[PDB]
Amino acid sequence: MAPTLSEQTRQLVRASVPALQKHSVAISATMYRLLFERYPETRSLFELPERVIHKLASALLAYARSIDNPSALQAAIRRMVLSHARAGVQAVHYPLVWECLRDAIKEVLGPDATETLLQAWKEAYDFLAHLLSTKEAQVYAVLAE
Amino acid sequence: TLSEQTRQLVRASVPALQKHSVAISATMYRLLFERYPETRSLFELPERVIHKLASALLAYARSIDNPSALQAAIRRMVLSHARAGVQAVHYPLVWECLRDAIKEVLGPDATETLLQAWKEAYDFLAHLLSTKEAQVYAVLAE
Ligand code: HEM
Ligand code: HEM
Ligand SMILES: [Cu+2]
Ligand SMILES: [Cu+2]
Repeated sequence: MAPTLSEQTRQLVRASVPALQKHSVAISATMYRLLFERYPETRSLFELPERVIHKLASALLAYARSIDNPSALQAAIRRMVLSHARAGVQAVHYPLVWECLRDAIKEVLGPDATETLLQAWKEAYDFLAHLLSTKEAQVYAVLAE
Repeated sequence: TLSEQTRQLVRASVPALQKHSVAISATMYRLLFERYPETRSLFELPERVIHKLASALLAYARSIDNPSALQAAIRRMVLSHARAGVQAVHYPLVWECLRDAIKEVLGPDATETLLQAWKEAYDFLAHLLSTKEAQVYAVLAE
């Protein structure tokens, strides 16, 4: 549960909320298409890919709106954990989805996807990823026995 | 564990479930909708879940003699229940609706010894599900 959210990360993530209000669906859909074509093993995980795309778009927006208080997203984090565990999402998938999410941001935001903004979102992603993946491992261990 | 008599009756129910499980599951959802409106919050995709429960009833009866072939399906049920917020106190409510759906779909075949066998079979599965959901709930608190 180690990683953290620096002051600069929070400021830049907070500032992208206007772009996410307009483009989070484009970012989420583009992210999933890059994942579909770069890592075909993962397509077996998505029962309803269209529905998940709009859920992730909302989560990105909500997460950016609450980057100063991540604990206010406890219920939504719970949903993500149990959805992932239901589908068999694994710890090693998280680098792949970041790779596709980085390039989704680079594509949709065009010039506004500066390297500082991408580094802020990488840290915000790594925080959320480390929290989701560790709680999922715990849930897996409980259902094994 | 389940008595020999209720396992013979669950086995005898497989023909009814291969033809009517959808009707039983749909009627059971429609009854739950009208009798306990607080639960409608829990269902995001009611149509899809009706068909998933129908297939789970059929699979449960078809392997009533070793519920371990349902290990993957039980996992899915447990994680979907946790994700939706299903509680131990909900299981009596869905039994009353499943019993009345069996009564309605099986008609005269839904005698009281058949319904008693399904009460025992449901209670076994509900116990297995709800205890695993409590363990999952406890870890989400950490
Ligand atoms: C920080 C990283 C991630 C975030 C923020 C995120 C976000 C979400 C959200 C909000 C949902 C919908 C949950 C719901 O409300 O039902 C979801 C579901 C899903 N995600 Fe992700 N996710 C992440 C990582 C991943 C990874 C690494 C994979 C690997 C393939 C993945 C694949 C899936 C699948 C298959 C589902 C649907 C599972 C189900 O509904 O049963 N996600 N995710
Ligand atoms: C022995 C009892 C039960 C059985 C056999 C059963 C069966 C199932 C199955 C097969 C699913 C879908 C699994 C999947 O998503 O792949 C499901 C989900 C669900 N069940 Fe039940 N269930 C039981 C008890 C209950 C109870 C008591 C409630 C209380 C309202 C309930 C409400 C729900 C809801 C809301 C979902 C959807 C969860 C989601 O989609 O995230 N279930 N159940
Ligand atoms: Cu769409
Ligand atoms: Cu139907």
